[PDB]
Amino acid sequence: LNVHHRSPRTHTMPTWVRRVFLDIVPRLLLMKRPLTRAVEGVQYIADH
Amino acid sequence: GCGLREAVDGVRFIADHMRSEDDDQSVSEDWKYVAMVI
Amino acid sequence: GCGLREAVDGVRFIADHMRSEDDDQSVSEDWKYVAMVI
Amino acid sequence: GCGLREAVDGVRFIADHMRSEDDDQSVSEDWKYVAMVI
Amino acid sequence: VGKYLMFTMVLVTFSIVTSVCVLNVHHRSPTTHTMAPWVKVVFLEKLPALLFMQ
Ligand SMILES: CCCCCCCC
Repeated sequence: LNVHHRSPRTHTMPTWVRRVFLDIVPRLLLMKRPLTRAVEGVQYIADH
Repeated sequence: GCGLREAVDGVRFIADHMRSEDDDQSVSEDWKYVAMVI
Repeated sequence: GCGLREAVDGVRFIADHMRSEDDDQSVSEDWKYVAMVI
Repeated sequence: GCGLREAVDGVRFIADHMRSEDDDQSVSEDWKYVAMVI
Repeated sequence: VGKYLMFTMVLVTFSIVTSVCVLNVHHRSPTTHTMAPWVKVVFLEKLPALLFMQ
């Protein structure tokens, strides 16, 4: 439950965690993953 | 000039993002319906 | 004419709304982090 | 020609819709504050 | 064994109180609370470093 509620706002995922638990263990378990103002506003929205 | 191209690109990105979100939400609702049927 | 001014004002208001939403989300996440520290 | 008018109408509609959402969120937060005071 | 059980019940009661306080802190937003500057400087800079939270 602690691992499940993790976000970039509080935690960083180690590379080894990513590699292990998104490549090997999932495979070993037989579970496979599937005007200036206007343009400034539009750019801010896209970036957001 | 470049402002118009950036604006069009941003609008297209917004439209694509909402389309993808709608598709995801629809698949989730299909799963909820399957659970309801069971 | 008036259509352009209305469109620009609406785009600006949408931008301001999104910035306010980001600010509020950031403060909420700060509170969450404080609870995690405690 | 009509496309620009349709886009202006859509932008106005989006802005009005987000204004409405903001008003509703404000009222809900007022009710939450009332509960916390009680 | 009874002494240990008593001690642990006292600790768990304290934990329940602390968990109520932690939950109260967790569900805070600008619409209802304002974060004091001391809260920031302490809980987001100093104490996290002491605890290796980064
Ligand atoms: C061109 C304005 C788009 C605003 C999208 C907002 C989605 C929450």
